[PDB]
Amino acid sequence: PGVAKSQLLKAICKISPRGVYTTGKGSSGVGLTAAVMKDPVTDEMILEGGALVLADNGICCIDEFDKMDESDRTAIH
DNA sequence: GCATGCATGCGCATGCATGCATGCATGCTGCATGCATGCATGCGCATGCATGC
Ligand SMILES: Nc1ncnc2c1ncn2[C@@H]1O[C@H](COP(=O)(O)OP(=O)(O)O)[C@@H](O)[C@H]1O
Ligand SMILES: [Mg+2]
Repeated sequence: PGVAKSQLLKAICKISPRGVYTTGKGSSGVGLTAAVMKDPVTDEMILEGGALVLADNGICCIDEFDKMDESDRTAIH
């Protein structure tokens, strides 16, 4: 504890053009991969992207890696 | 001075601008029906955690 790892993650997420900062249990399930929603404007079925889909061609920053679910860890794998 | 015809009012008859109610029918309109739609609900099942042993 207290060696400034999280500050480094915050900094590296501020320097990258595309980069997302997420914490262990606050981003679980469809908040990582994708979700099914209906588009209000075009009346079509879309897929909403999660953190991993927002950081495509970028850097993803995950904090408290040891606390995540097994399902979330499979996706990272 | 007498005889005459015209213009002046009476004394009929008819038409005519105003005005208002009634029965029938027009013309709209408020009501009842049917339906599409999208959000919420009440539910049973699968996963991840906490509490023993
Ligand atoms: N080497 C360091 N240099 C500067 N600040 C540090 C250093 N180590 C820790 N800190 C400070 O101490 C705190 C550590 O918080 P954090 O980044 O969450 O540490 P950790 O990731 O280990 O939990 C922050 O305020 C950070 O600025
Ligand atoms: Mg930390």
